[PDB]
Amino acid sequence: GEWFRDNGKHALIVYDDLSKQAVAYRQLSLLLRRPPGREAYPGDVFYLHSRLLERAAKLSEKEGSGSLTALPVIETQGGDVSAYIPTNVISITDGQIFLEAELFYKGIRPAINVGLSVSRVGSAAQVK
Amino acid sequence: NLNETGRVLAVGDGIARVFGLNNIQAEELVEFSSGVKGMALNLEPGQVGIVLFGSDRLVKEGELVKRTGNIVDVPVGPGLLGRVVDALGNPIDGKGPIDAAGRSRAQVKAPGILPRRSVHEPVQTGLKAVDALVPIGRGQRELIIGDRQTGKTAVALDTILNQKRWNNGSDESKKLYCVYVAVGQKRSTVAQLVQTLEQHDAMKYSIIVAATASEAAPLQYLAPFTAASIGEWFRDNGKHALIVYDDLSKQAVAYRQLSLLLRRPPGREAYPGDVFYLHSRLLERAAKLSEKEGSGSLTALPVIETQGGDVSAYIPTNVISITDGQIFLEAELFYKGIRPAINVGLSVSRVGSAAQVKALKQVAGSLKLFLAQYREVAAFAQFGSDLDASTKQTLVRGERLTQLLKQNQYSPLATEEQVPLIYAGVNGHLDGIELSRIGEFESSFLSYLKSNHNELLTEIREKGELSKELLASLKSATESFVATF
Amino acid sequence: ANLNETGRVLAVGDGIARVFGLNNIQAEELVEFSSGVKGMALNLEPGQVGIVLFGSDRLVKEGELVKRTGNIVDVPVGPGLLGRVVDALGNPIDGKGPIDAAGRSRAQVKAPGILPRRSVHEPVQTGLKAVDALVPIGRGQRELIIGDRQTGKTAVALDTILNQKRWNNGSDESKKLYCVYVAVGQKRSTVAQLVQTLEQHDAMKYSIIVAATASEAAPLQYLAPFTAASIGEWFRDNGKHALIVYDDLSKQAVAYRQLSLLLRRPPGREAYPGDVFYLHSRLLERAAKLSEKEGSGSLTALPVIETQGGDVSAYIPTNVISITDGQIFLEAELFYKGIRPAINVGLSVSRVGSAAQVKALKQVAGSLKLFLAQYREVAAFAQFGSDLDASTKQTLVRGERLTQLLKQNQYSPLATEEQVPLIYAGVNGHLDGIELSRIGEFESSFLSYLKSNHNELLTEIREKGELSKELLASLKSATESFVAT
Amino acid sequence: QGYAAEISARRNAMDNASKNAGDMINRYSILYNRTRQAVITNELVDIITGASSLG
Amino acid sequence: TPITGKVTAVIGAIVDVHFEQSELPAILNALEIKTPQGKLVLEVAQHLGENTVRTIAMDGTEGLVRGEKVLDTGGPISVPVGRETLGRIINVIGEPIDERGPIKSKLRKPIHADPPSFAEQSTSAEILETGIKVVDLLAPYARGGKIGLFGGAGVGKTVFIQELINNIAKAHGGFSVFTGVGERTREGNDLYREMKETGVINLEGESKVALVFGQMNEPPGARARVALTGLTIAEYFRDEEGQDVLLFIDNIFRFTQAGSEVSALLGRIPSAVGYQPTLATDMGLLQERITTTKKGSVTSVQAVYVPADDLTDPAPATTFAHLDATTVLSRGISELGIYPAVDPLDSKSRLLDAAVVGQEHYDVASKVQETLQTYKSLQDIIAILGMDELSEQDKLTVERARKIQRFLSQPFAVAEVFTGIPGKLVRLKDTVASFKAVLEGKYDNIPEHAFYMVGGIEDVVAKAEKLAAEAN
Amino acid sequence: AEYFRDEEGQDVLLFIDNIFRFTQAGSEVSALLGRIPSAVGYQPTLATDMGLLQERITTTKKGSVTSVQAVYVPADDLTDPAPATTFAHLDATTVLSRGISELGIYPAVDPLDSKSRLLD
Ligand SMILES: Nc1ncnc2c1ncn2[C@@H]1O[C@H](COP(=O)(O)OP(=O)(O)OP(=O)(O)O)[C@@H](O)[C@H]1O
Ligand SMILES: Nc1ncnc2c1ncn2[C@@H]1O[C@H](COP(=O)(O)OP(=O)(O)OP(=O)(O)O)[C@@H](O)[C@H]1O
Ligand SMILES: Nc1ncnc2c1ncn2[C@@H]1O[C@H](COP(=O)(O)OP(=O)(O)O)[C@@H](O)[C@H]1O
Ligand SMILES: [Mg+2]
Ligand SMILES: [Mg+2]
Ligand SMILES: [Mg+2]
Repeated sequence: GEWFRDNGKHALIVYDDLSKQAVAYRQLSLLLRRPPGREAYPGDVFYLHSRLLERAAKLSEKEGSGSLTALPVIETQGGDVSAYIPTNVISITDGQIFLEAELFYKGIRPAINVGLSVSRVGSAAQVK
Repeated sequence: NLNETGRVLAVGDGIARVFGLNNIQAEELVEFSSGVKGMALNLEPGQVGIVLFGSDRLVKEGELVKRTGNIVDVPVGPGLLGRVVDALGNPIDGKGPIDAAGRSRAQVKAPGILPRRSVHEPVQTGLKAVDALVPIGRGQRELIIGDRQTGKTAVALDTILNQKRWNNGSDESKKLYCVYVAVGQKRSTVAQLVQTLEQHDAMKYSIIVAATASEAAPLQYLAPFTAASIGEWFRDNGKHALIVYDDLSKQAVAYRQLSLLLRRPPGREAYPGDVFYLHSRLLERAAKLSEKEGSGSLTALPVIETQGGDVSAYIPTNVISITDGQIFLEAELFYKGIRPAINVGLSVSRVGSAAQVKALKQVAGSLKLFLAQYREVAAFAQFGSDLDASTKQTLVRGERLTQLLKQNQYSPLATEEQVPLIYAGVNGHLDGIELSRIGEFESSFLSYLKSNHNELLTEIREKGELSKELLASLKSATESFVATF
Repeated sequence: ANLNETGRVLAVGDGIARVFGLNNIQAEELVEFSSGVKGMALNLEPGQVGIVLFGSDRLVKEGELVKRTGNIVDVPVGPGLLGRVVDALGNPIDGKGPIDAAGRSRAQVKAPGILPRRSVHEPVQTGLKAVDALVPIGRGQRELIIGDRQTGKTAVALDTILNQKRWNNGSDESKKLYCVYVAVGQKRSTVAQLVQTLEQHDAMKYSIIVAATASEAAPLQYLAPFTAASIGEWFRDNGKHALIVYDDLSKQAVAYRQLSLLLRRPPGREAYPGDVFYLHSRLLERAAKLSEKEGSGSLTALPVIETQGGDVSAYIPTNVISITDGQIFLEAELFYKGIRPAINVGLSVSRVGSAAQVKALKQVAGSLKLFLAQYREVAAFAQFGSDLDASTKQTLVRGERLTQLLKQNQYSPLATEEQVPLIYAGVNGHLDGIELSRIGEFESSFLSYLKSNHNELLTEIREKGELSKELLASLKSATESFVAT
Repeated sequence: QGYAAEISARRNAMDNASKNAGDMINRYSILYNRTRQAVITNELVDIITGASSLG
Repeated sequence: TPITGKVTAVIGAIVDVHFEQSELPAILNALEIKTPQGKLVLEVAQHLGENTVRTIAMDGTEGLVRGEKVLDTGGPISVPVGRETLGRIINVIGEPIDERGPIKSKLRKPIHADPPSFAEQSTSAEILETGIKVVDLLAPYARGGKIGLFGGAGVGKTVFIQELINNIAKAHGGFSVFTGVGERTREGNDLYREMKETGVINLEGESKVALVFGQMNEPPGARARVALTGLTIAEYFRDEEGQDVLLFIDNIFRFTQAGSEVSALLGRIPSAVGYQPTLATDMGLLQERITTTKKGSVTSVQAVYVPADDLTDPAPATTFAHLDATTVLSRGISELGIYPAVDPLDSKSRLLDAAVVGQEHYDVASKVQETLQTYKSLQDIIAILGMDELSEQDKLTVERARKIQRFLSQPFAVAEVFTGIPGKLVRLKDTVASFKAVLEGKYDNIPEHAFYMVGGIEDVVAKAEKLAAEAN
Repeated sequence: AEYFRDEEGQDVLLFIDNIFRFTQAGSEVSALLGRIPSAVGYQPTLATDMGLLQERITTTKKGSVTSVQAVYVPADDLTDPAPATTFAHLDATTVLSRGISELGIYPAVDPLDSKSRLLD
C-alpha cells in the first residue's frame, strides 16, 4: 500500500485482525525461549504494532501528497478493553469504532457505540 | 551387574536419583537396603527418578537398590471386607494377614465400549432430598462437590449405612458392597469414621483404604487407584460395588508434589499437565458391565473441596466434566436450616429417572421443576408486594417441600417411607399445616402407617410401583390421617 | 594475585556481581572495588561469590580488582550523631564535618533475648489527644502508623518529636527521649524541608537523620532501616531512651523485592519473596524495654505503612500488623471531612497502652474505645434518615460530641494534664447539651478557665499523675459549674 | 393530602438509596481493581514458573 | 574418631557441607561449628551428591568462612524430656535460655519421631467447658482434642488463648507446654511474668508448665524446628507419664512460613502462591503427632495465622482438616467492637451434636445461627434501602439478631486493660438458657446496648436499668 | 534542561508527555533482558528508575527546573504501580475537563480537581 502512498496516491489497508497476529508472534517468541511478559507476550510486542501503524500517514506536498490509511481490527474478550494487546493498539491508533453485541441485538446495526467511538482528527477530515 | 541393582546418587524430600537399573520397567516397584520401598516414575540414561513410600532419612548416597520386577499391585477379594488396609493393601487395623483371592494392578484399563449396559439399577441413598431429586444408579459416578464443613462426607456415609437393608439378605444381585477411600484425612478422623460404621453394623460389608496426610505423597497418590481395583473385583464377579473417594482434591495436591520434586514442569497452579488424566482414568474405571461380563457394576462418589464456593476452579472443573452429575452443597443453605444443604438449582443427575425408583418416580414428576418455580417466586416476593392466590399457593407448598426434604444425619429412610411423604407434599395436603409442624408430622405419619395401613407399605416395597388399586388405598390413607388431630 | 583476600570480577549486571576469589571472606561481609564502591557478600558458592552493589553498576567493570574490608557492614554510633544528617553508611551528607562516633556496631544485630526484657510501663506523650487516649505509646512499644497517601501518617510521628522538647531540655535523663527519624524512598526536597521544620522548632538538637533517597540504589534503602536502628540501640544499652521512626517500611520491601527478583527468587504474593516477613521482623524485634540489670533502657519504634484505597487486608500491611503492638489507621474519608487526625477508632489498636498510659487518663476515659467502635456501627446505620428510639439516639448524640473532641490541629501538642479534663467532660455528657459548632471554641475556653481559676487541679494531675477520690469531686463541681454558664 | 405525603417520602427514600447504592459502587469498584491486578499477577507467575524450569 | 567436614557454600540460612570421609551422616541429623560467639548448629536436609550435603542453619550464618571445619553430632537434634523441663525456658536447640543452669534431665529424645499408628488412635466425645459464650454454645472444644484459632492480624488469637490458660490451666491438674513459634519476643517475657505471678511457675517451688520458644526474631531454621522441640516434650508426658497435657502453640503458621523461605534455596520448584510443594506432608507429620493416644490425652490449642485475611490460602486451608474444633475470627467483626470477634457462621466443631450437648442445646444453637444468617442475607438490602423496606417479620428478626450478636461479646479478664471492664466468666448451663430466653422474645423490650460486652444474662437486665437513670 | 539550571541558573520548565510510556518503556526493556516481572507485570527496578529522573528535577542554589508532565491512568485505576509511583513525586495537578471547556471556560482547567501541595 505504501507503494501507492509514495507514488502520490491513496491506499486503504485494513488489518483484520491484529489480535490474531500477536498470537502468532507470541507462539514464535515462546518456542524460541524468549522472555515471556504479561499474558505470555514478549516485550517487543508493542514495538511490533507501533512499527506497523506508524507506517501509514499523510505525506506532505513535497513528498508527493500521497497517503495511507489504516483500519486495524481488534477482538476483545467480553468488552475487556483493559487487556494487554488492546491497550497497546488503542494507545497507538487515533480513534476507535467500538462495537457492542448488545446494541446489535436491539436492532441498531451497525452497532456503533456513539458514546465510546471517537476520532481525534474529527471534522478535519469530514465533508463540510 | 547394575542391570538388577543400582547406587543412590542423591536423595531428599522423598525423591531418590539412583544410578543403574537398566532393566527396570516403567512405574516399577523397588526396594532399598534400608527396607523402604520406592517407585520409579522418571526413566533417564544418567539416573532413575524414584519416589519413596516412607521417610527418606534412611536412604543415603551410594546405597544399594534392588528391583521387584512387578508393577505396583494390591491384594483383592472378599477377604478385605471389614478390614482396613493402606495404599499397598497391607492390614493396618491389626487383625491378622489379609486373606486375598487374587492380586490386581494399580493402573487398570477402563472397561470396554462393547461390554457395557445402560444404568437402570437404583442406589438407595436413604436421603429423600437425593433419591427424589438426583437419584444414584449402579454404574455411574455422582460427584459430591462443596466447601469445607458442609456435609459432603455425610451424604456418602449415610448411603453406606442404608445398604444394611439388603446386605444382610440372602440375595446377592440386590446387595451393594462399599469402599471408603480416606485420602488426606488425619488418622484421628478415620478412626472415628470406622468407629461409626461399626456402631451401625456397617463395617461387615465395608472396606476402608487409609492414606492419611502423614504418609508419603506417593501413597496418597496411589491410594485411590489401588482402592478402585479392590472394588472392581465385585464388578467382575457379577456383584455390585460402591466406592467413595474422599477426596480427589487432596490426591491432586499429592500427585502435584511428586511432579514438582521430580523436577517435572508444572501446568496451572503447579499441577502437572496431565492432572486431568489423573481423575479421568480413575472414574472411567467404574461402570455397568454387559450381561456377558456378569451384570457386575461399580458406582463412584468422588468428593471435591472448593475454596470460597468457587466451582470455577482448576481441579473441580476437571472433575465436573467427567462425573455423571453433582450434588452441590452450599454452606449458606446449611445455616438457613436446609440440612443436608443440597442446592437443587445446581445439583443434577445425568442418568436421571432411569436410575430412580419407579414408584418414587410417579409421586414426584415435576417436583424438581416445582422447586425451581419456588425459588423463582421466593426471590420475587422479596419486593415486599402482595401476592395473589397463584403465587402464594405455590409459595406455601414450595416452602414446605423444602422443609420436608430436611433429614437428620445417620437416619437413612427406606423407599417405603419416602414415597408416602413426597406423596402428601407434591399433592398439597401439607399446605394446610404450619411449617414448624412438618417436623413431627413426618414421624407421626410413618408410625401411623406402620400400625394401621401397613399392607400398603408392603406392596410398595415389593412391587416397587403404584397400581390403580394401590393409589386408591394410598389416597384414602393420607386424607384419613390429615383429618386426625 | 592473592585469592584469599582479593579476587577478580567475573560478571556484572542487574545490581549483582560474581567475583572469583575471596576464600577467607565472611558471610555478609563488607567489600570494596577498584572504583571504591562498597558491596556485600550476600552468598558464598564454591568457585564464585555473590556481591550486592551499593552503587551504580556503571562504576563496576568486568575484570577489575576487588579488596575485602575484613569487617561486616557497620555504621558509626554515638551521641555525636545528634543534629547530624547521614546516609545508610553513616557518612555525613549535610556538610558539617565528619561524625563523632563513640563506636561501631554491626548492621545486622539480633534482638535481645526473652529474659533480658520487661513489659513496657513508661508513657510516651505524643502531644495528640485522640492518640494518648485511645492508643497510647510507651517506651519499648512498637506502634504502627498505617494509612493511605496524604492521610497524616508522619504528622503523628513528627508532632511526637516536637513534644519531646519539653523533657529534652530538662536536667533529668530518664525523662529525655532521643529521636531517630528514618527516611527511605523519599524525595530530596521532602527530607530537606522536613529537616528545616525541625530546626525552626529547635528539635534537631536531639534528633538523628538517616537518609535513603529513591535516587540512591535499592540496597541502600534496604540497609538504611537496619543501620539507623543500631544508632538508637546505643541509647538503650546506656540506660537511655530512644525513639526511631521508619518512613516508610512499605517502600523498603519494594526495594528489596527488586534485589529479590533480580537474584532470581520464586515470586510470592504480590511479587514479594517469602522471606519478606523476616525482613520487617528482624527489624522491629530490636525495639523493646530491657530489664533493670541491662540498664532499664528502651527503644520505641514507629514503622509506617502506606496502603491503597484503605486496604488493610493487603499483604505487606498484615505482615507488619502481626509484629507491631497496635496500629493507628488513617482513613482518607475522615481526613476530608475535616476530622484530623483522621484516626479511625475502629481499626486503631494498642496492645500495651493502658499499661503505659497515665492513670489520670485511664480513669476519665473508660470504655471510650469500645464505645466509639460501636458508635460508627449505629451512626452509619442511622445515616439513612430513618427514625430511631431513645436508646440509639442518645448514644448517637454523645458519639458526635466525642468525635469532634478528638479532632486537633497539627503542631499543637497538649500536655497530659490538659487532655485529662477534656476526656472527663465527654464521657459524663456535659458536652451533649453544648452545641456542635461550639465544641472547638469550648476547648480553648475551658483550658483558660482552669488556669485562671482551678489551677491547683492542673498542678496536682501534673505531678501525681492520678486522680484521687477527692480531686475527682473537686473536678466535677468545677466543670459542671462551667457547663451551666 | 396523604398522597402528597407519600410522594414526598418516596422522593426522600430513593434519594438516599441512590447515595448509598452509588457510594457502594465506589467501594466495589476498588475491589475490582485489586482483584483485576491479582489475576494479572497470578497468571504471570505460572508463566514464569514454567520457564524457570531447569536441572 | 569424630567425623569432620568442610563448608563449600553459604547462602542465607542454607549451608552446604562436604565430607572427605566416605561415611556421610543421614538426614535430619545435627551438626556443630566452632565460633568465637559460641557454637552454630546445623541440620541435614538432603544429599546433593558427591559427598556433599545440604543443611539448614539454626542461627545467624554471619562470619562463616568457606572451607571451615565442621563437626558431626551423630544424632538428630535432641532435647531434654521429663519433669525437669518444667519451670524452665528451653531453646529450639534444647538448651536453657533463662539463665538458671543446665536442665539436668534423665533422658533426651530427638525432635524427629514418627506419628502414632492408626490402631493407637483413640476417639473421645467429652465436652470441655471454657467459660466462653460464643464457644461453649456454638463450637464447644473437646477434652484431649485439637483446637484451632484462625484469624488475620490483630483479631484476637493470642488474647483468646491467654484466657483459655487463665481458665483451664489453673483447674487442670496435669502438665502444660507453651511454645511460641515466630511471635513477638515481648509477649514471651510478659507471659513469663504471668506464670510466675499466678504461681503456675515457681522458681523456688514446682511448676505445672514448660516454656519453649522459637520467636520470629530467630532465623527460619529455628522457626521451623521450634514447633518440633515443644512437641517432643509434650509427647513424653503423654506416653511415658500417661497424664493429661495442655499443648499451647502460637503461632503454628510460622512453621510453614519458615519452611517456605528456604524451600527456594533448597532448590525446590515453588508451588502456587510461592509455598513449597510439600506443604501437605510437612504440615501433616506435625499435626499427626499432636494427638491423643491410648497411653495419654493431650488437649492442643493451636493458633493459625491468616495471610491477607484469606481463608482460601493453602496454609490455613490445609489446617482445618487437622482440627476437631475451629474458631475463626473475622476482622470484620472485631472492627464492629464485638469481642471476641468469633464468627458464629464459619465456626464449626465436632461436638455440636444433640447426642452430646443435649437436644435442647442443639435446638437453641441452631435457632441462633438461622437468626444470624437471616440478618446476613439481607445485609445487602439494608445498606441500599434500609429497614423501612424490610417486612414486619424480617424487621423483627434483624433487631433480635443484632441483640444476639452483641450478646456474644464477653469481657475478658486478660483483656481488662483494653476494655476497662472486669472479666466475666459464664457457665455453659446459664448461656444456653440465656439465648433460649432471648429467642422466646422475653427481652425484646430491652435496648441493644444492654447486650454489648455483658457477662451473665442477669447482668443484661441490671445494665438495662442503669441506662434509665443516665437518660436525660 | 539541567544545563540552563547549573550554567545560566534559570527557572527552566521540563515537559514530559507522557510519564506513563516512560514506565512502559522500562517494562519492555527489563522484559527482554530476562529480569523477572514484578507485580502487575511491571519491572522490579521500577522503583529506582522513577527516582533516577524525578530527583534530578529540583531547585538548586544556581537555578531550578519545574516539571510539567502529563499522566495517564491505566484502566482508570490508581492502585496500579505505575500511577501510584508517579503520584509519589507529584506536587500539583492541573486537570483539564471536557465539561469545563464545554461551558466556554478557557483554559479547561477544573478548579475542583486541580490541587496543590503548596496550598497552605
Ligand atoms: N444431615 C445433617 N444434619 C445436621 N448436621 C449435619 C448433617 N450432616 C452433617 N452435619 C454436621 O456437619 C458437620 C460436618 O459435616 P461433614 O463431615 O459432612 O462435612 P464434610 O463435607 O465432611 O467436611 P470435611 O470434608 O472437612 O470433613 C458435622 O459436625 C455434622 O454434625
Ligand atoms: N491535624 C492536622 N490538621 C490539619 N492538617 C493536617 C493535620 N495533620 C496533617 N495535616 C496536613 O496534611 C498534609 C500531608 O502531610 P502528611 O505528612 O501529614 O501526610 P503523610 O500521609 O504523612 O504523607 P507521607 O506518608 O507521604 O509522608 C500536611 O502538609 C499537613 O499540612
Ligand atoms: N476478648 C477481647 N476483647 C477485647 N479485645 C480483644 C479481645 N481479644 C483480643 N482483643 C484485641 O486484640 C488486641 C491484641 O491483639 P492480639 O489478640 O494479640 O492479636 P493476635 O491474634 O494477632 O495476637 C488488643 O488490643 C485487644 O483490643
Ligand atoms: Mg469430609
Ligand atoms: Mg508520612
Ligand atoms: Mg499472636
